[PDB]
Amino acid sequence: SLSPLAQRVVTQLSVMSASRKQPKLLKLAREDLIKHQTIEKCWSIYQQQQRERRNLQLELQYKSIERSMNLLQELSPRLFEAANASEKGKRFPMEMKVPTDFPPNTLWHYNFR
Amino acid sequence: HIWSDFTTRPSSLSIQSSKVKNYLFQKKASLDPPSISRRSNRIKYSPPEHIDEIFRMSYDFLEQRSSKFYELANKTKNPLKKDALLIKAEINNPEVQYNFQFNNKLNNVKDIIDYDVPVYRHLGKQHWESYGQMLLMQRLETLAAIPDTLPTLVPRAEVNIKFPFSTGVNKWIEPGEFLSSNVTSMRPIFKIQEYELVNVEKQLYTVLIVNPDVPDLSNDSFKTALCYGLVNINLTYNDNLIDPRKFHSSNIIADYLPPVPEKNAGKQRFVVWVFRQPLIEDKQGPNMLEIDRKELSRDDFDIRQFTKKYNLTAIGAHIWRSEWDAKVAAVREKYGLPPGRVFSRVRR
Amino acid sequence: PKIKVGVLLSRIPIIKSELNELEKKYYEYQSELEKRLMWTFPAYFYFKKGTVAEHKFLSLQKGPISKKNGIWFPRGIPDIKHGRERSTKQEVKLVNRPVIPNDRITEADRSNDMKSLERQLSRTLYLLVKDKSGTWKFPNFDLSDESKPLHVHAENELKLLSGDQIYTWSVSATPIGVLQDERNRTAEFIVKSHILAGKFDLVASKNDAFEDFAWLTKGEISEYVPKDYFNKTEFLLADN
Amino acid sequence: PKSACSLVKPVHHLVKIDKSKLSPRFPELKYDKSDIRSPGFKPKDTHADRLNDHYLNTLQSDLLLINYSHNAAVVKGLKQRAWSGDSPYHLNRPPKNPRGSKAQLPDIHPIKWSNIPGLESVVINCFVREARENQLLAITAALQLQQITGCKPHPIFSKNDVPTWKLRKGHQMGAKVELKGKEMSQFLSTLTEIVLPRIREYKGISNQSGNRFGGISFGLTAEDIKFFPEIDANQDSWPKTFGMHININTSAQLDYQARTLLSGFQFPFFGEEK
Amino acid sequence: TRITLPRRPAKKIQLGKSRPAIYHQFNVKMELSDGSVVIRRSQYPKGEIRLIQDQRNNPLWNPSRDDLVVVDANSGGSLDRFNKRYSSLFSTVELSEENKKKTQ
RNA sequence: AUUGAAAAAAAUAAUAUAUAUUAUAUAUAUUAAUUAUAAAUUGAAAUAUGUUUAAUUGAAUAUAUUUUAGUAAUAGAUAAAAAUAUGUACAGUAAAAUUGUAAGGAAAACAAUAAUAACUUUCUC
Repeated sequence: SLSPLAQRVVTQLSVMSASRKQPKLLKLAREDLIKHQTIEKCWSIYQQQQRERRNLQLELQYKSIERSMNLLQELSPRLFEAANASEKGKRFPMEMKVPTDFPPNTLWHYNFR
Repeated sequence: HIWSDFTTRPSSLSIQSSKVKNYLFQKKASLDPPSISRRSNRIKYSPPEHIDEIFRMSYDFLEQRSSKFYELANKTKNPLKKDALLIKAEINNPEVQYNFQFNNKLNNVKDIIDYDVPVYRHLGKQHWESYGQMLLMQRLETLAAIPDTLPTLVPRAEVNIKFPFSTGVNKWIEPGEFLSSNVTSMRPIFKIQEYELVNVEKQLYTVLIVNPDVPDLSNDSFKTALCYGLVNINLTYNDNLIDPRKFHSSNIIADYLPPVPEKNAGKQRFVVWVFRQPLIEDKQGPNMLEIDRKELSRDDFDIRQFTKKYNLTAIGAHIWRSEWDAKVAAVREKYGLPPGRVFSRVRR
Repeated sequence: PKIKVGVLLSRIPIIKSELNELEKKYYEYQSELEKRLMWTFPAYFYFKKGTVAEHKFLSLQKGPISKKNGIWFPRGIPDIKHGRERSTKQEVKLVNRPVIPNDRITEADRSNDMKSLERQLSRTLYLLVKDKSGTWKFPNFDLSDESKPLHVHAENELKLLSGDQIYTWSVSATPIGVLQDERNRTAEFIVKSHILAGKFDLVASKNDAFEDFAWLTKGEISEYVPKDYFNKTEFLLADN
Repeated sequence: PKSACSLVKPVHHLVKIDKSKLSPRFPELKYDKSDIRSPGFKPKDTHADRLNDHYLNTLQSDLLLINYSHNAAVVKGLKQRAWSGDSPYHLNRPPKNPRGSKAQLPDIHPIKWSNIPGLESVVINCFVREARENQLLAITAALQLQQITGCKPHPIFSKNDVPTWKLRKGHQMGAKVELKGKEMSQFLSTLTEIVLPRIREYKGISNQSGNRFGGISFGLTAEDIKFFPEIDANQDSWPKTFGMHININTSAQLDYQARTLLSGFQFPFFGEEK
Repeated sequence: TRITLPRRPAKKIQLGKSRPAIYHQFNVKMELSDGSVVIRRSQYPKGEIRLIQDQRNNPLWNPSRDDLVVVDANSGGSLDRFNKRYSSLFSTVELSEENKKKTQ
């Protein structure tokens, strides 16, 4: 009837497809609808507040950098040139890694190289 | 719990039905929804899981934020800032949302939707800006009602009209709709719903209906005729249905005359215009103004000069259209007017 | 005004940050909502027909109720397609030793040991060192040579203070901020470094500086650092 | 049609208008996609993202400190060059093209708190050349992208016509998927955690790669895709596997900023920079 | 001569019914080389995986690691057969016996 | 309506019923469905009737009936590769060139490449 490759690919296409593979639409009562709206509204505000707190911290950090640069330049230009040098090829140490859900068996290392 | 107390907050910021409030504030999933009536449908319905715990914390989060806003609102003195702060404090109350989205906003009842509260005023403004204002201005634009009558309009108050006396059937008139001579044969009423903070103990309004389509065979053009004119009308946020109850014969600067089109004279547009009188300070009570009935042509009426002379600011408008039918003759004799003229079917 | 270099070391978190109560419950709510809208599992593809694993999975699962004429159903006529009710979520039940995740609370947490680098895995630790007095502060190192960049001076001086038992990274030569003092006419420059391996282990027996150290976080930095010193550095730390 | 002349009539009001909201048709597009009432609704913040958190916790402040240049100024890009006014022929002359390029280039602003190099999207391009004969193989690409990335793959069809290559225009050959947000974060993490540290001769991403203004790209061979967890588990059902292209888009103004940024997410670099 | 499966009448997803694609996925725990475990959202139905080799045991990703155990695919070869079949001849002292050919 | 929980209502819209007017309106009741449509000795699941084990009841167990499996792409008012080339309504902007990317090179596919003054909303000091 149909080649085995087509049968296999039809199944793979079936896994892609949405035919007879989705539930009924999510219907909420009028009062639960208001319930959901207030949940999202808080989450939206909460995320905005966290974002603004981070931005304000970075505002101050930059303020601190420039005041440090201004003072270093006026006092000792010898160090300022080194500080203002570019970091075009700077790379984070690969030993630093994104946090993992659960810690490793060995928490830390006291030997290097 | 600022939202729980009612020492100074209006009662309108609450769910009148107790069963609804009990479910919305239920501590455990033990009460069935009130909205779904049939018990069979009640059994079939399944609320989403873990929706009560998160709602309670979300409610607390807003509660604290509202309290901060109210405290801030207490220390201010500017009424405009005060209103903005109040709207900002309570806009997030689930009760306020339930009261507004779920109950009539046009014929609002003082218990649920009170338009004296800034929050319901703000929500009503946004709602009208979504659909009603958008539809109105399109009708006024594509029908060339604006430039013919006034340079422009900047809406600030929903306007609705009806003809309850003509036939006895209730139907709010959609702007630009086509109305027979019988339906518009007796009188219109208005519902000038305001949404902007205004001194409703001092402010006064005027209502003019104009028809800039009457043939003018002298100049081979058209001339504008005043249809209905009222001056010095008081209003209230929750009671603003202008009707013979709320005005006397002194306010009528031009008694209503029916739309009476002539045969083959083309469609005629009747544009309702609602303004507001000047607000002069340093005086107690409203600033009554005596309209000059002397000129008041009402046959060749120039709205632009009328507005300029009396310094009126337009805030809302409405429009309907009328053509000739068999009932026009009956309307003419009912109002004791000369029989209408009959024109040709072609332009030459 | 003499220039004085300070260095703030940071221990990056080793485990993911803990979630607040609002975050935990909101995420659970969304996941359940997603499961409600979740699609059918295409078991007919992963599990081939006749495979023993396939038949083991079938028994591992619980079938749905099917529509049947002449029998009433209170919650509604079943709607099953591909062997799953469409009116609610679907549950799919699933050396090869079982994966046992390690505990997120270590020994240093229960023992309340302050010197260790594991006291707070999900937070950021900063090396705060006490002076001759009880005033705890970030290490301030004084230079006079000026023949080396300030960040390099702090790095080399730190290694000799720890007995070459530390591995620190110099994030940048740009000092983070200034802690100026008018009494002694001292200008202090703070440099951001990251600890990679080893511990501090003060070993300088000449009593040149410092007596005690710690690996506190921002919450604990506040209680040990004086308020005036804390105020001028609150923004240079990491909340989580 | 009586005429073909497009001329919109001017309006007499300032109110913005949108016929979609006041047309009764399609009552469900009126709801926003994020709204619960929309059939298009899909939860977004199902769970916390560890990679994003890392960037916002540690790499955010670090990058600001790295890239900061004291009293740096905006470097204007190569824009169109105006015509000097010395002849009566410049009044309506279109402006000249940029100096060395036929396309305008953007400005480069100093890095500040608001603009810190960060990720924005990741695009997987997969062009199975062998599909020219067997179209059925292109479907396997969509499945492979689906299983690995975890998002719906948008298919790739031919656009050009090269007879030397038996290439025909208007045929399906591959699939592509746009990744954003948490799902992109998972892909980037699982790429460096699992797939990348499994190539015998792997040295890293070339420093020469990358669009001038942000954006870094590399490629995975056919055999590298076997290293993904969702193919390693079912090797029986994956007889044929084949490579793809990866493109990481970021908010970096220049490339070198992006390379420093991506290094924080455990990405190695080996070559020499420009 | 191309192999193309014929296309059936595409069903009409009329406006407003465009539901998103939410593919079935499992909260699957990924066990690294060390005890580190990361939760990954995957489609394949089984909750735990061990990674024989991963970033943990890769020198490129851990330049500072002095001790680094190395393990590769176990399909057949040295670790499999050369060891048990030759379990008497032992050592890298023995590697110094065949160290150099001393040829120019 | 019966079916585990212990007097109601005040929105738009849909459906059912009814009736006011030379007005496609109003009153009441309730919030269905929203990716489907014949055809399977064989795969999966389900309920009912018996048995054996393990009062109830878990498992297996034979039969009857039914449901799933015909596994097929667009999930976006989709937007410069292919097909519907005349009507209407809504919406969008191409192309070259450059820089990169496993096979890939001059030529296959993907990604990036002009500036935010003023305005609205939200968060924040």
